Amino acid sequence: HMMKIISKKYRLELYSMLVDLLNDNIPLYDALNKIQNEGVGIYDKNFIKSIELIKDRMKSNSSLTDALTGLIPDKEVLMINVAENSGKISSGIAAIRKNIIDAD
Repeated sequence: HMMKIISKKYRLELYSMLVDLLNDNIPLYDALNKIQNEGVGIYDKNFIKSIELIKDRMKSNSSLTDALTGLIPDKEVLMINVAENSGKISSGIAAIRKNIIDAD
């Protein structure tokens, strides 16, 4: 019932898989479906639920930036907004993933 930022571990896993699928020219929403369908029940119930949450928000909002607001840190939302505008989602997600990893 409460919106929480998706864990760093979940975001790293999600971003890495998304980069792979997006640069195979799979659309973002289709990529999310693929990750789920092939991930149950290899992945944890909560990881699958996190993808369902992203999908639900994409359906109920008018941009990816709005959909991810409240689900990823504000600094990552900002980079998603530039990527959405420039039409470089995959490379934007790749740079976010790099930042998380470099932070360690």
